[PDB]
Amino acid sequence: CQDVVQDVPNVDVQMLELYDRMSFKDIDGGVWKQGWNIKYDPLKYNAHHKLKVFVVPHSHNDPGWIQTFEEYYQHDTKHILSNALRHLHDNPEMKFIWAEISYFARFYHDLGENKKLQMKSIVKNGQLEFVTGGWVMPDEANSHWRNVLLQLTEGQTWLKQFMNVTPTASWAIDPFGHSPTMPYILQKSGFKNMLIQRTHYSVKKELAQQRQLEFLWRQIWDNKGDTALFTHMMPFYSYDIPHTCGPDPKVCCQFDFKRMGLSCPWKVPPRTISDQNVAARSDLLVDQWKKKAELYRTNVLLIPLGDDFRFKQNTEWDVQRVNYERLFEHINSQAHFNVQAQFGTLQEYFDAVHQAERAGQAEFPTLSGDFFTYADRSDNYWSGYYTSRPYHKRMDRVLMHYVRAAEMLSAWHSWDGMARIEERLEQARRELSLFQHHDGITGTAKTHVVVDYEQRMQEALKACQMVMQQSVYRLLTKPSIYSPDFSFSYFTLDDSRWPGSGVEDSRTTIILGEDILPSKHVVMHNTLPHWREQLVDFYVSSPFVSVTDLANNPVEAQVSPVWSWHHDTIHPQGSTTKYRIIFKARVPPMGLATYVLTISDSKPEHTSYASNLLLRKNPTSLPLGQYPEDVKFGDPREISLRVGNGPTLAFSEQGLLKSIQLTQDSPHVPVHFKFLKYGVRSHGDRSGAYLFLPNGPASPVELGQPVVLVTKGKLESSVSVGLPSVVHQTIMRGGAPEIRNLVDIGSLDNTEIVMRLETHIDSGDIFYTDLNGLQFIKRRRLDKLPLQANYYPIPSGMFIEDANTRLTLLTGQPLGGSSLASGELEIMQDRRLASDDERGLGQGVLDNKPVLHIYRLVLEKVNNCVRPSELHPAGYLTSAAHKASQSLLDPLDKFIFAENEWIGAQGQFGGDHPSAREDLDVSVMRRLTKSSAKTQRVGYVLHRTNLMQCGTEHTQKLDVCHLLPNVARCERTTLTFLQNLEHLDGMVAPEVCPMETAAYVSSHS
Ligand SMILES: [Zn+2]
Repeated sequence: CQDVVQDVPNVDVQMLELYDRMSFKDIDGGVWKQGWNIKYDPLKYNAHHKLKVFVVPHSHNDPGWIQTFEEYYQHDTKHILSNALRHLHDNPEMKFIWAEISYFARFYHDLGENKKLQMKSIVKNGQLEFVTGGWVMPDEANSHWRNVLLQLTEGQTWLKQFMNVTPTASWAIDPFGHSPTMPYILQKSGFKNMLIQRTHYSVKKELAQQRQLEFLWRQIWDNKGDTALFTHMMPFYSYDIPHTCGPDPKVCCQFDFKRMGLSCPWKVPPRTISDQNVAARSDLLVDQWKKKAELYRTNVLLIPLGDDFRFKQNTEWDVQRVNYERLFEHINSQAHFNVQAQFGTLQEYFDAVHQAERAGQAEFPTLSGDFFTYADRSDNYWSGYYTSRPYHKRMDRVLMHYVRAAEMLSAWHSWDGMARIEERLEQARRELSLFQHHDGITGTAKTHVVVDYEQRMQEALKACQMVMQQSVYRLLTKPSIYSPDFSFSYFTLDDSRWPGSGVEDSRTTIILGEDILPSKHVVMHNTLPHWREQLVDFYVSSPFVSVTDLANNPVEAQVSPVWSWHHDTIHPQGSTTKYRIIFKARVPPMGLATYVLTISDSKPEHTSYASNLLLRKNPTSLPLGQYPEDVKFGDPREISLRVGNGPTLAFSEQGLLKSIQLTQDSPHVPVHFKFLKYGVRSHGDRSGAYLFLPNGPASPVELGQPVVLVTKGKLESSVSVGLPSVVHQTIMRGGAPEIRNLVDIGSLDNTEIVMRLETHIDSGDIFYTDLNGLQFIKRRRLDKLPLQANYYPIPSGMFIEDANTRLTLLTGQPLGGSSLASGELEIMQDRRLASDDERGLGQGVLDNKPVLHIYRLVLEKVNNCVRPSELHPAGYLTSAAHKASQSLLDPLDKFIFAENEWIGAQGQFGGDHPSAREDLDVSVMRRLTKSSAKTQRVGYVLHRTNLMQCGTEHTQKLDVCHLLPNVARCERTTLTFLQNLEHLDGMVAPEVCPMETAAYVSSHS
């Protein structure tokens, strides 16, 4: 296994290094506004050195943007694919690429067997070529790598099953910036090449000047270069026809034959090609092709031909095809050009380029880094969509977990198809996969489409719940008794974090009474492959509740009131009728643990009760029903809480973190939480769904006299405050604290609420942010770039550090963030925007809703951690910060038994499961076969992260091949499970390197 910490890789282009020595001057370049006047020596070409031109027709289909998936399908896509089928069949030289398998599967299943067989033949003879073959073309900023893999697997599994094809070339023309997470996943899913488009105009220029637009893209830690994937970056402003033929859109636009209610912004129409004009038109077009070709190293040239929802009408197919045939006919027949031009596919382009490389014509440069933050022109940076519609950004992370848990829980057995497990999981994977779309998780869709994404994720959440509860009941009910009704709710799920009480008071109360119902079974699930002890909580009808395991062993517990926040100013109210019972669940690896909540007359031996202090001016008292410890009152003051041997936090009199003492004999290190506002420019460019165009630095939010609630217990204490827009909360359980913001931006038009941390950590201009929750990349704040250019995606976490200290903020949701000054972290909470940012969405963001954002805050000493070289472009979390991220993304699942009595009940599942090293995760467990298959197969994805070593154990080799019994074989596979890469003679899974991801499939007899 490579070391990923001391060996800095040697690459031709390192984006962080490149960014430092880039001027980013926005020179007007000419006809190519963001580049220069391209010159070629025309004696470059002759009969032995021809230009080979691949014109590749395409149709960019959004699975939701201005219209819903189903709207666009009925209005546009089903016509595009009907016409593709007809026209390609009738025209053997005509070609077409297709990316979005969600739309293709919708179309294909509605065809007759004849059409279906017509479709297969035009895919078989390579006329219709699938590119990437993901369910969607996903967002690359906000998406978790798990969901990128999920949507890829969903698309390519469909393609294998129904087309017997597996694409090896990716097409990513529309995501708003590009992540190295894509080549990472693609290179481990069999891919050989990938195409990208949406990169900063200064980056297109810098690279075009060195002919570094095609590059071997490796990961930022990869010394050897086994992660390398061949990447073509398109050189111009857009993927449309005016921006794909060559450097002068005025010319290129005249070769968009559909534009003869569509016209050319540059006011020169396309003209029908004739014998009259063909020589003149071919000269114009080949001169464009030869200019574009100067930018690349081979004599092979990629010319995309398409745009959004193109190739819809039968006549658009004719007019594009026939005019380009005449051109090719003239051009290929005329030696003075030294061009061979034809319709081709993306794979044909890449094959030809590698034949040129193999034949010694070009050797390609190596690149590491990312392509964030994207700017299409001047100072219009696309950092807004890192935060837009943050409710659904949070919902993505919640549904991410429920799909993993539902797939894992149900994987342990084969189900009779009567149960409809397969159908639920398929619906759930697909709704999650569709939301990965670059107008889904981005929050760049119209209000009604966002509503559709939300209703789809809501259905999906409910399908997961039904699979999870049926699974738990089977796993923990004596087989001698197990006799399931597949349509019955044996458990309801309890989730204290989605949507969050405050977003919707809809957690069930467990009603106990010594006559009516004295005890209740609950079950915790732990999807992680190691032992976990995590405080869980339930709503209960009495405060006199005791916890036991099923062996009646007592478990220590704390009871807190249920608190709610209300508004004239903003104050808490206590329930007189329900309480929180809190206790430490201990759950096996990928396992279940049963506990029992029992009522008594009075304070039970093993249940403590939290105090409640309402730091408010001018008080009026609050009853809490039978809650034994009466709420205390007082005036605003500073407070200091500790829980367990964990940190001691100090707080202002507004209930905002002021400082953290780690250990008992260590200093009170300053750490100020603070809420600010960014607004919108009155003059010039307006912020929207996509763009972050702030009117100068953010300014403080007036807090007034905020009512500060303090709850203090043995197992959990918290400091909550009612701020304008935000109920801010610091929860303590004996380690890194948890931050919760109920964000209600309400009606504050043209406002972005940010949460900043101010420290004395000597970070300088350095901060780290994660990419797709997979890897942490080094950022340098660049004063030469405006504010919005120093904003980066925060899909999982950000951190600053100096010689001695590091502070890491982990997120439960993807959000925008920066370190705009030394020792600071900031992360945007929500944004409301009256104005459109003129990228075609035709609305602002005025559909905000309450969201509960969740964080963990890890202050740490790193002076005794082996930190990577100062030249290394990557950072790595500690164990503490990694486990803190796991507690946000994949917490324990809580189940409440629905019925009075549970005959069969067992207290544990997975006690015998191996407890793998802290840096290893079973990302995916998924059964691949239905019951009516003689060999059961189960797929596992293993990710091993890399944790900073600071010297601290005792675990046990996990081998996923033996997890289920009667293993007849297992294979190392592609991450989609679709290809075998290594027959494993042992039927043992070999161990996995730091930052590596590997898939295995185990077969059972
Ligand atoms: Zn798009």
